[PDB]
Amino acid sequence: DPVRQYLHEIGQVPLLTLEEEIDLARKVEEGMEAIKKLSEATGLDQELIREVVRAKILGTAPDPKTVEEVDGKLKSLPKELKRYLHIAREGEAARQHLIEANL
Amino acid sequence: RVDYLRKERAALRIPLSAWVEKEAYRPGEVLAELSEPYLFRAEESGVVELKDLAEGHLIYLRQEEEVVARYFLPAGMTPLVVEGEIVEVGQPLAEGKGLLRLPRHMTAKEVEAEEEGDSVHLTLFLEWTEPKDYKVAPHMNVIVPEGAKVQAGEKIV
DNA sequence: TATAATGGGA
Repeated sequence: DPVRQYLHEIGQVPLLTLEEEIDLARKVEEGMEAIKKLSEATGLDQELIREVVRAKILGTAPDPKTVEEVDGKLKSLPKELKRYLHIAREGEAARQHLIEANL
Repeated sequence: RVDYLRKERAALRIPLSAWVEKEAYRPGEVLAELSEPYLFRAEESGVVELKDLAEGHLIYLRQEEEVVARYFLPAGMTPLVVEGEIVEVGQPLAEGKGLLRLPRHMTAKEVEAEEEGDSVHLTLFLEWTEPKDYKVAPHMNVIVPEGAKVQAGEKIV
């Protein structure tokens, strides 16, 4: 019975309060806007930063080259512009939890 | 909860006989030991704004939007007016009864001195920590952490 | 493209 398996799995993730629902939706929109301001600072495409942030969050494993060299360039940025890196990371974490809590 | 650091220059008038003479003032010490009650009078006109402090008071006499005189009511000087009253020149605002002191959470520095007969006109620089609580709704997110030293004009929430 | 809706069914 795979249906009882999946219902139990989405059962472990508790529902989210209206405060958490506003906070997660906030960090999502903040992260998405943090990505666009990185496409202005660094100069590369939105979807590129989008996937490099998704990688470094949801899983460890070109993997050694293109992914790490883009993240390395992002890590070698001023403090005032590395804020938007951290904001994008937690914003992508917020998207994950927003999805999981509403399955 | 935000504990502000508030500072203000305020005027005061007491008899010379009671004034314990100093230049820099600490919280709690005696500023004057009055032999008999004294009526601390307004020297200007306007509407009074009565801000109650920890164990002191501050009278704000204002005409239009500007301020005509900042008034300091030390401990042991009970106000004779109510928040939102009309006063004119010569009307008493507080009665100095007993010996008057500085409030326990307030510091007075840069005191002036103007003696006219038995009366002395003081304008001192006060500093005290005034807490103020703030309510935040779910549609609001806090920006500063616990214990964050903050400055004026900055967004807290 | 927006009321809110949050663990199946034989």
